[PDB]
Amino acid sequence: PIPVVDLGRLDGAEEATKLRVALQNWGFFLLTNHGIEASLMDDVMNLSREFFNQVLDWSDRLHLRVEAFWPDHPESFRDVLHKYASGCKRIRDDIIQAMAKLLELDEDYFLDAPTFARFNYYPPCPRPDLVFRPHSDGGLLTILLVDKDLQVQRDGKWSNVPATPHTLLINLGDTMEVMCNGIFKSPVHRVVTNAEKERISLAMLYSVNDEKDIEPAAGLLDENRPARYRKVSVEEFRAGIFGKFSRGERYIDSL
Amino acid sequence: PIPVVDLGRLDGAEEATKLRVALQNWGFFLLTNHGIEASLMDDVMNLSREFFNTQDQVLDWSDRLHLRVEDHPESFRDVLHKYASGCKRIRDDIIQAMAKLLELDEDYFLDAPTFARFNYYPPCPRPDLVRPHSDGGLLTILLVDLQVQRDGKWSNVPATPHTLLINLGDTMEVMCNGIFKSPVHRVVTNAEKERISLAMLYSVNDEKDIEPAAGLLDENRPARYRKVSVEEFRAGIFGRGERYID
Amino acid sequence: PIPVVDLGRLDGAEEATKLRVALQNWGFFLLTNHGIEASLMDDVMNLSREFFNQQVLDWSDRLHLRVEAFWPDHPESFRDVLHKYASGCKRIRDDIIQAMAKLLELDEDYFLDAPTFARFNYYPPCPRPDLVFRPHSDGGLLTILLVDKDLQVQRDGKWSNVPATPHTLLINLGDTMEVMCNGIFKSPVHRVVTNAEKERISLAMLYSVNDEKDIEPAAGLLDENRPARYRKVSVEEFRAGIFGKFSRGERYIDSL
Amino acid sequence: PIPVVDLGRLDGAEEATKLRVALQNWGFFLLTNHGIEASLMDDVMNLSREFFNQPIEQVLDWSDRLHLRVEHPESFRDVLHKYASGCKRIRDDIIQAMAKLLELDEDYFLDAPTFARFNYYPPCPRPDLVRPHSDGGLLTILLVDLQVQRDGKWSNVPATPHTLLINLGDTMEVMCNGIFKSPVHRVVTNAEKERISLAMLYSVNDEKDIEPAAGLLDENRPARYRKVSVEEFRAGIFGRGERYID
Repeated sequence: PIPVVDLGRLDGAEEATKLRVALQNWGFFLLTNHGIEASLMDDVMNLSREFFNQVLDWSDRLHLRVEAFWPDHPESFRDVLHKYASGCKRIRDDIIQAMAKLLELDEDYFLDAPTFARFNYYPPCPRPDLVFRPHSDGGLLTILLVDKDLQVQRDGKWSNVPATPHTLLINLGDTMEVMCNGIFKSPVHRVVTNAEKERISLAMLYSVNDEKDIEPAAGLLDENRPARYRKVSVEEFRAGIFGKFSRGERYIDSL
Repeated sequence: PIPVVDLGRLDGAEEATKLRVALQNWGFFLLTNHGIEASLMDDVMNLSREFFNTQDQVLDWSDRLHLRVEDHPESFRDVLHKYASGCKRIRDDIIQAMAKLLELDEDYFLDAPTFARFNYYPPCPRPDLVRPHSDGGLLTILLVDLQVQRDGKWSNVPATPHTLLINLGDTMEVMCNGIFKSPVHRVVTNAEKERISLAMLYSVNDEKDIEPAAGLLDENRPARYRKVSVEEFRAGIFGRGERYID
Repeated sequence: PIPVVDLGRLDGAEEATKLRVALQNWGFFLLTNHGIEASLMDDVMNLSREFFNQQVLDWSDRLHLRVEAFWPDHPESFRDVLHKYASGCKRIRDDIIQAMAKLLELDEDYFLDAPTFARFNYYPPCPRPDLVFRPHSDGGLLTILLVDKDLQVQRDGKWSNVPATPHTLLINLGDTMEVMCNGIFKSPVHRVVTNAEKERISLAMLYSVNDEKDIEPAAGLLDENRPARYRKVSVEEFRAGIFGKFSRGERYIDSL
Repeated sequence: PIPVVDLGRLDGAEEATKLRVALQNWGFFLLTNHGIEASLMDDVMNLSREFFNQPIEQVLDWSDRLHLRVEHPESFRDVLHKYASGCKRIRDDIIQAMAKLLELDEDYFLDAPTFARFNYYPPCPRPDLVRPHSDGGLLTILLVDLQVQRDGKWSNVPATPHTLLINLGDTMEVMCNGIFKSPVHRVVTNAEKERISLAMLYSVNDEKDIEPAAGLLDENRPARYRKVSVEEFRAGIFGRGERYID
């Protein structure tokens, strides 16, 4: 039973509650019928596997920041990349726009910040070994692409998310859960792949600026809807996500 | 305050207790005077950042390739493989040197692929710097042209030229029963400062059950750690958020 | 900083939000100007130290007992004085639950039950080099408390002391009430630490709840943008839960 | 699966090792053939439950507690002192007996008054039952007319008369290097069944600073626990709610 949203028919009524039911329960959904055209998606997927072409190979990672004329049909990798990103930005602003109205805050509430792109290419390569470490995107949102077929933690159990072609996974980042007042949830995920199978993924990451500090949202607290999160500065927030105190499954074992 | 060890003078008596003092307090040390020579290490580092030399308005902050292995050449599958099997030796000289501090026969271990992690970190600006964990799987040897989590502070590890720092993985800690313990680490770097890195990670194949080592648990040297199958140990190692503090 | 509510003047704009600011920050307040008469409070306290009096020295003794025709209109001697206070405390309680249900815009009648019981702890004087009883969070449904010595809460990891002042009643919310509320109001965590060589009599009314309509966050308080912070568990798996878990214990902190 | 130990045979290797088998795996045992005699135990149980002569002649009953420090009889200040000082003896025979399984001289001491908890849970009405924690002292010896958390399950401890149940406290565990463990326990009753209990608790005074035991930690048997002062140890012990399952 997996949440799907249609980018059209949002501003809808039902597809707009579908967003809500999706963001509260799972913190993620997969968005179909957006604006990006399948012609562009496959080329980003494929120009990517191309850009990366005993001793065998397990993965390739590049992550890099975005932020003449330009072809209505791009074809250079440095150019096809740009149409999709600025295709994703529009998809994004449609999203936070719908949210701000699910939460009954002005739509304009949400505002700019830098953008990042992470490419993970997981080639085939025959073998019987699995390796990678779950994490939760500590940012605003993340818009994710996959061709060559991904899992989230809910109720301690892990469950798989079927990535289906020409559709886009979109999940919420931690700081955005703070800001939503926990009304919407930032999920936990991990990637597990089998060695000898292809898995190209390209994920857009939207962080946020040195601005008015990560605290829960303005007109969303009153006398009877208290704040679930403390007010921390954009910077104590950043150091936080890279500072760990005590944990580890190895100590889970200690006795 | 950083232990430096010598691969020579090892066994010895002085460099042989440096390990204990290093591996018990903070899980790792920096090895000088290995078998590996600067021509080779420089050539792996320079043949490495090369695997990817041209894109602008998309600026770059990353670069990883992950690959399995198993005098001086200059094809890649070879500058690597001369380095790869040079590290294999350094691995086994401590695993020998270390079963030896444990008051057991040296050969107890000797048990399954090896992995290689490549990184390189170059951009153009200053940071929009936006993760800590512990290398959880039996010994890893690290090269660069990192910080450790002791007691609550994150004390950082100065890496010195052409030396190979080596830290223990969780699988090791469980087995020798915590006498030496696997540290926790993080990487924080500046945008506009390069750091090419090369790590060799040694895990183990589906053999043995991961349990602390038979010959060091007396009647009153009990086991502090349980036995898990190299199956659920795996599922443990891949299965809190700073948001939760609030 | 110390919250106090005036029981009269409650059901009035300001003293009614004084309750809210109190229940949100720390699980408790100090209620003054209740209906109970100072004559009766002192006799409970004193008829109580009495009931327990009737190298080897004494450090504490506790009594536990459940609540529920001619009866003394006014004075008594013990076991009748107890009843006037208890059924003086039930009224104080129902006045309080009533205001809470209106602070959160839910019908007042919602809270309606179903038993009640009382814990008596008497802490005599002694010699002095030792401290034993501790921490716990009142698991249940609000508690009404009496004291005449001088009690600690664990808000913000640090521990602060609560000044217990005479002819005043300390009152805190129970665990099942934070669940029942939507976490809007909080059930505090507390401890008692006393010095050997000091008197400390305390009597706490505890109001629990019956096996009835299941512990869930409160009905008309969830809408489309007020999700529920707590799961619905049976009145029974709730009871077993509070007496059975794993945790770390300060001895494990030391494990290193 | 309850280890039962004998005060007699508390050497001879046979009852001397069930003790060890009890204290490592579970943390407690039940002693038969002590020095304490049923004429006495019975009198402490009857002089105590009686400490409540006749109060009431609309308020039903839940329980009675007595908490007080200790150091021919048949006065209450005397059946206790004969009982109290019979327990001191059982304490030191065990403190001796487990100082030798630890391979050191017996003389731990560094001992630290004595405290006595009396709990009587008389009957009343049945309906409902709306403590889990660990005795964080040193040792506690229990008499009755509860449950232990072995792993995830809560398994019951059958107390049979007139034997004396005896468990380890946290500071004992810290002092060994955890070789013997401090268990966790709970009490569950139906209301309407008598349960008189008498427990003697052994703490230690503001002295020699709680750290694991000198002559048990060597080059390949490190200390698993840090040193805390009898002061900071105290504040820890009286300083996650099931509601948080949430």
